[PDB]
Amino acid sequence: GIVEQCCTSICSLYQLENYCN
Amino acid sequence: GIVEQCCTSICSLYQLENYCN
Amino acid sequence: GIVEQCCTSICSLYQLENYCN
Amino acid sequence: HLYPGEVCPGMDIRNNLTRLHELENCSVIEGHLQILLMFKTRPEDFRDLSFPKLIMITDYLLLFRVYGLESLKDLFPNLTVIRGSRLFFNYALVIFEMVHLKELGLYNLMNITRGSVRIEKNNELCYLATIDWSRILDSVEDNYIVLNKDDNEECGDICPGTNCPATQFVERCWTHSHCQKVCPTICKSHGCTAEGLCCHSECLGNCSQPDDPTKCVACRNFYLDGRCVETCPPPYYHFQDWRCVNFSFCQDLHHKCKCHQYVIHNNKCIPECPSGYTMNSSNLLCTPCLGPCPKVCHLLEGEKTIDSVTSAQELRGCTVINGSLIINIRGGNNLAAELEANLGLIEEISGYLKIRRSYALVSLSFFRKLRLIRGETLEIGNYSFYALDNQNLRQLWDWSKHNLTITQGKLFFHYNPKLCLSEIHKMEEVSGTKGRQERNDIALKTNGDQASCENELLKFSYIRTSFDKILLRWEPYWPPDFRDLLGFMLFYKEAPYQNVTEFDGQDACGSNSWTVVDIDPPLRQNHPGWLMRGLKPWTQYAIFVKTLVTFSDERRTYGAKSDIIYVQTDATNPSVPLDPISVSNSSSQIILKWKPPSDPNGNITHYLVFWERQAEDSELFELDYCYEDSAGECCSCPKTDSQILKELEESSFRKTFEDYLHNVVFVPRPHRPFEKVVNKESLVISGLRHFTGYRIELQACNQDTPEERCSVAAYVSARTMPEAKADDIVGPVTHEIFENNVVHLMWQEPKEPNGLIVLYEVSYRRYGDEELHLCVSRKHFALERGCRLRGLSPGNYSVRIRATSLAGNGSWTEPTYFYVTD
Amino acid sequence: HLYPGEVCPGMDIRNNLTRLHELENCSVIEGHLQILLMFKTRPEDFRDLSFPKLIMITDYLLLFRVYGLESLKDLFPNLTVIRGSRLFFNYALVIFEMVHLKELGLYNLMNITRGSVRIEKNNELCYLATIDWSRILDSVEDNYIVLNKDDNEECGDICPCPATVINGQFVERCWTHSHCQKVCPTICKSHGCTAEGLCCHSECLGNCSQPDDPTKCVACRNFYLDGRCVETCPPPYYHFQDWRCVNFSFCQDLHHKCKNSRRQGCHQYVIHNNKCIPECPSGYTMNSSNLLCTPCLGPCPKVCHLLEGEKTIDSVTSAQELRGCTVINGSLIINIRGGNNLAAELEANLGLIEEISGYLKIRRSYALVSLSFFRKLRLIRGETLEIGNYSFYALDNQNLRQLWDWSKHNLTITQGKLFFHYNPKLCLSEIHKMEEVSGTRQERNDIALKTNGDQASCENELLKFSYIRTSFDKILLRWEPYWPPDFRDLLGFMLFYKEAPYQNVTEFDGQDACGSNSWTVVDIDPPLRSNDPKSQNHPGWLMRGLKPWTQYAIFVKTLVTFSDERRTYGAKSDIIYVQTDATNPSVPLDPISVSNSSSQIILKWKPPSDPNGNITHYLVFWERQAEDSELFELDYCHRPFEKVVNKESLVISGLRHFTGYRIELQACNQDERCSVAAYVSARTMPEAKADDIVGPVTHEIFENNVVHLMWQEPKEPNGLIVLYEVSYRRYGDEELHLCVSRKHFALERGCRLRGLSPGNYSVRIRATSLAGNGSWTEPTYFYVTD
Amino acid sequence: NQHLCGSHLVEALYLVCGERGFFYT
Amino acid sequence: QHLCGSHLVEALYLVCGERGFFY
Amino acid sequence: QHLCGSHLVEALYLVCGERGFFY
Repeated sequence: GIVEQCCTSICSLYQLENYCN
Repeated sequence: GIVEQCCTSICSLYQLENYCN
Repeated sequence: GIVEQCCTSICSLYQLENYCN
Repeated sequence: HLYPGEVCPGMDIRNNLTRLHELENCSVIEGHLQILLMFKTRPEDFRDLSFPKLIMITDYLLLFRVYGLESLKDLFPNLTVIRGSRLFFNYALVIFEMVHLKELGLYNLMNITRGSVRIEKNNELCYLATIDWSRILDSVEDNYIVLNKDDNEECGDICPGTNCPATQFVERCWTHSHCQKVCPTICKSHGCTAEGLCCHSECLGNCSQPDDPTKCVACRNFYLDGRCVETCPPPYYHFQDWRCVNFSFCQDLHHKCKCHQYVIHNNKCIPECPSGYTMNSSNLLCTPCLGPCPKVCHLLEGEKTIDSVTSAQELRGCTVINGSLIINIRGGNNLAAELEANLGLIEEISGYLKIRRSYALVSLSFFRKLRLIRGETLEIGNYSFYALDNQNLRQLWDWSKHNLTITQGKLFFHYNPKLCLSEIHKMEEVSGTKGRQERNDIALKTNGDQASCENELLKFSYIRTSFDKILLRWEPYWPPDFRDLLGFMLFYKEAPYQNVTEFDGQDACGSNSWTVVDIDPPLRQNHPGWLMRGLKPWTQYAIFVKTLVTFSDERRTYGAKSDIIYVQTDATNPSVPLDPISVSNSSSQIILKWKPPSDPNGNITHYLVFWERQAEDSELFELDYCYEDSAGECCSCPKTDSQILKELEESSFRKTFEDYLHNVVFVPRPHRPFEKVVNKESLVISGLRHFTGYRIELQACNQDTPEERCSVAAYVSARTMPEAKADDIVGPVTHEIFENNVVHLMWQEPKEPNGLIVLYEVSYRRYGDEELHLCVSRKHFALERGCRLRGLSPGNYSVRIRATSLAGNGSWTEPTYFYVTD
Repeated sequence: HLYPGEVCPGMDIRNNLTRLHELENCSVIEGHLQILLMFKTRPEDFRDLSFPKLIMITDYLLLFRVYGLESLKDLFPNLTVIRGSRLFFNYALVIFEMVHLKELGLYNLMNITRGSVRIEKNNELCYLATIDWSRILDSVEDNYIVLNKDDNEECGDICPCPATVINGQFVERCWTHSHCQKVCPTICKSHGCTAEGLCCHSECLGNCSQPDDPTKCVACRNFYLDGRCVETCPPPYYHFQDWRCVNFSFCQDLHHKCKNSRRQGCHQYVIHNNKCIPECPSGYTMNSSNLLCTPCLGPCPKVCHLLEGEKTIDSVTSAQELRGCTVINGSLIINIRGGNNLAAELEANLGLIEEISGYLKIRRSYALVSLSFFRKLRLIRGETLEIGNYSFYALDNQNLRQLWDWSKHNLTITQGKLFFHYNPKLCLSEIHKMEEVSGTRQERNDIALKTNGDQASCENELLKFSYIRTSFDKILLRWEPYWPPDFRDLLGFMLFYKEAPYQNVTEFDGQDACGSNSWTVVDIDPPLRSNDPKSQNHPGWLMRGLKPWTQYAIFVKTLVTFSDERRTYGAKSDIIYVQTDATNPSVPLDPISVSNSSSQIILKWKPPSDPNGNITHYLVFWERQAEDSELFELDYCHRPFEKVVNKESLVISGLRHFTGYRIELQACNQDERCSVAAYVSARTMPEAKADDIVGPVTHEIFENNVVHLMWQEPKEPNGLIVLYEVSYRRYGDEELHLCVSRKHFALERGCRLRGLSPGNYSVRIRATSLAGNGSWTEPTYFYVTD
Repeated sequence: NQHLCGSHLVEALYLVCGERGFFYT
Repeated sequence: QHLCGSHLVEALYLVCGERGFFY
Repeated sequence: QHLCGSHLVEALYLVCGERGFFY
């Protein structure tokens, strides 16, 4: 899920703000 | 008509009340 | 010479037309 | 020799052979010399022709497309030195596309003060593998001999004797009947006589007597009235640093060519003024300058139209143009680079400028030195500049890194719908066309149509720097109508200097040096931002942001475009030291040489190197012998017009449907030894055992005082050679004969290790008979502490013992004499 | 009976959910339907409400910004057919801003004839890829689904289902976890099928109750009557809404009720072509004394007055409102963004128009490639004027290539002017043609001759090369001179050439010269003459940018400027594919020959670096090399050839196990023209079984205690033998060794030992070749004499 | 500047009315 | 190009470091 | 492009043919 959108692709700043406490 | 009376400026309160009855 | 005239400031087709008799 | 002939200005002899022989009487061919376009001559009209008078060429030796010539010894064999302040294609001996040429003549060519030797596109040229171009020139990297028939081994070469001096290749000879005299290496700069001795310290090249510059031709010192004179008595000027010619004669040669007119520079009558000089018009002295300075440029008919990168390579070495120019270049990739190279030095345009039908230009950065326009040529209508058919032009040169002033004419900008009127107003005053009180003819109804340059700035709320990532944030910007916001365009580039702006790089079709990322609009609040995808640590980058909005029927933008900032990545651990290379140069010393870290990420305070002793292997003792962006993968890739067109059309469509719907729905009411080096790339280990391996490591540390952060330790193994000082067998060769006639031997092993003694060879000789060899294995040696012979015959025997270490064979022991009895 | 319920008009229900009851007593709802503005309901207010009667809706349906709708199973799930008689932005259904909807509840609707669906700002809805729109709708080139959470995975869309793969998805097809997708025969999707999954009668549409039964069908494809889906109805009944027929009783009743003014907003229901409809078409006139569309004296028009005197069309919805209109008393403006082609639907709805009171303005065109959707308009009175006195307006048009045909259609503008700017897809030819047809008296017309026609081309004159000459990389050509009547406007020519072996080439027409496709431009200077037979008649030019053995598409265009001549567009050459000739085959690459065995050599290489010319046979010569005489002074005491054709490896035969070999490789391109050969050498590995001491060891035991030995040389020397190892041995002592080099060997015809003692002796002899060694001779016994 | 349109206008309108019903055709 | 593994963790930290983050 | 050396003779000889020859 998380790696599917950022490891094989590029993630935006708002994409990396949905996996934080 | 709600976009032809106020879309380029702020919309007066009466204009808003107009689309209520 | 011809090498100093065309190897720099290259000569167009009309220039080469002057040559050959 | 001597020069008894006249001095003649250079002659461009082409298409005939009458002007050539004219140089037979002339001894000094002052100026250029071109030998080309001879296809009427045959190789049967020459049998060896030499000219006594001609001894020197003074600008360049040019040979291009010469037919009917078998060797270079048919014109004159007395060429000694080729020097001057002028050069043809940066070569002193030009041999290009010659036919029937099979040998090179001359017997006096031994030194070239300045120049090179080009030998290209030959088809029969031989005799270039017998003589080396090392003592025939004063340069060892200016010899280009390619595309011949003697490089593939097809050309044969024969020289007198196996004679020709020497202190298919046999000897040092030019032709089969002309030897090449190599000068002894005791002088190294004065050539030598045919006899073979080096000339004095004042002579150069071929001489006629050793240590006698009086009879010398072509000397470092000057020549006058028949001898090499160290000084030139005024007004005599230093003509090519080889002779003296009074001021009168110098200016006479100068005026005669009005052929590389000769001027005065540093008391020398040289026809070339080095870079950074200007014509002092009192004696036409080449006076020095700072940076480029004015110089005439003879444009064809006072005009040079440029419409291609090739058509612009003729403006180099030019500071003040003679006439006007025209620009029509279209297409091309990374045009600004070649433009700034070819003509960046042009400081003044004497005439007008034309930008008619110009294409592939987005910003003008081609000129940095241009500061004044004389305007001697003006387009009818009192105009000093024209611009037209430019629909990609966004901005002109920067106005705080450049200066320009005009003295006449009116500006002209027509059919430029992409250049906003702001730049036009700027140039109205800066151009110096509105400081004269004269109305210029500029069109503002055909310029700026469906385009603008109205933009605002963005303020970065937060910035988080790392050594491999740079996070950025900024205030939430919104156009008058929030729905117009389409996102942001983060533009970034690597700035090595703090002068990186949108005017550097790109500005032309096919090239762009600013990478681009995109950001979605913020919530309708959170600050819009972006985080890098990885970057080089300790690197400075230029960044800025731009806004995208929905354009109206007039294409008026309401976006904001922040200014360029510079953010450097944070310091990280030092990189691994590239190429650790240690070389054992003795039995106790080793020298190391390496390259610094691939990325310093700071400053290397010191290098840390460890080493430990590696003992000798055991098996040895047991074995006896007795465009400018990334395009290989795109996950975010550059944008094109179609993308913008489509996204804007879809945005507009969505908004139309939305407003339609809303209006329908709402209507109003009804340890280990070590060493350290600081700022050094070499280490020397002192005091190491011979033939002993050492595992040396190499590190680097960008920071040493705050923390001991260092790079990975690169390893290398160095096995020193074994000593070769004491290989001989030591101690007396004790021979003990017993009742059984057994001659037991007690010899001592060499004291110095010298590696290890793999064996001990013995060579004895029976008087009056053949010798005998025997190998004593280490095992048997230790068993007997020497050897032991069983079966000796009466008579005396001579014995020699040679140890064998890893340092090669030793030296045979002297013959021991023992008379074996029966 | 197929419709046991009632019929309902088109209502809008907002601010209250207690009006849905009025729709449960009617299984048909004429006109559109609307549901929106529900900001007081909660999920429970919907799941507890089920609707039992709905068969088909004549128009579209609106669902907007509603709370509490979890699925469409609380609505009427028995809907089977949607027609879309009235469009809403060219959409038959819309979904927008749903916060509680997570699934679909319509399991029986499988046919849409008009209209598409818009989906946006719906981040709580999934299952939007299992519908198989292709099978549901009749057109799938207008479905718009953007700005939704379903662009990524939201709910997985799992539904344990047929999972048919038609659109190209192997995901289960369904509408609700427990409600799979309805599947029926492909030839039973236009005649309707049964809920079971079996075919049905060919006179129905959608669902059915029994296979192949027309008296119980749910929906009717053409008409409904007497409890059966009919396709034609007796004349007592008249077609209406095209889904059933109604007897003349109710038609006349409606007509009369509308005639009387107690009800407003209606038209009289006259009977035209056996149909009772509210309006009449051109050529006929409504008379309320007959209840029909009575004939007219000549073609009778319909004066359609526009409210506010202007109506901008951006959808067919606004056009359909003008069906049967001939006179427009107002002005018109049109803009189009995205979407698909509409000219068909446009002409079908407004072609009847023949006159317009105002002007016509078009702007930001992005979906129409022409304006040929009006074929009855022939007169533009232009009564209402513009600012500047124009009677037409073309603003920022980037899709218009031609205005109208000028052979089968005409258009005359009585008064006004014309505007033409920022249209780079429409050249000046169309403008000129139209102006001449309209007879625009000349009129002041502002026309742009530098911004219009920049991305399109109307150049019809042609250029043709006359002289052609190519040898290997040069192309000299000459073409027929073409110059405008004014020989001072000529700006030369543009020779466009590129490397293209494939022939799919498209000539330059305005496209950018900075993208991924480039056309090498060659600017030829302008001769500026009326043709003089003194400096050649056909302009000539040579090209030297080409490379040997390469094909190039080439053509040229004429550059000119015109602000006076209006029919001058230059001339251009035709596309040609000129392949350049090559020279030699090029130098071969990687000539590396390595010995595999000790008698064979393997030669490996790569073809020429340049692909110039046709690759052909390869010729390789070889010759032997032998050791120099210097080796015999050391001691430690024509030519055969082979040819391959287009191969990468060669096996050399005719060798041995020593001596180096000279090897060369040369390629040719003709079976004639060749190139310089490469150079390489290699040595076969040595065989140490042919260097062993052979022949008997002949002993000469003299009474002098001098043994003269004579051994024979090996059967084949590898290069040479610098020396021989002879290790003899006296019983009782270690083995002794003696080196016998070439000198002593030849001298004594083998060896000679002096100083021996009585007793038998054993000797060994080994050879020493350049590589490897021989073998130690066995110990022979020789008793030295005393 | 900011202008009340689209969803912004809808939200900036629901507080004015929408608990007494909206405009009716 | 892409950020994965260690890079992804460091990035989640650089973006969320005032409220912590879960990998 | 540029006529220098080989290319000069090549272009001159190949353009000629409607005239004699002169280099």
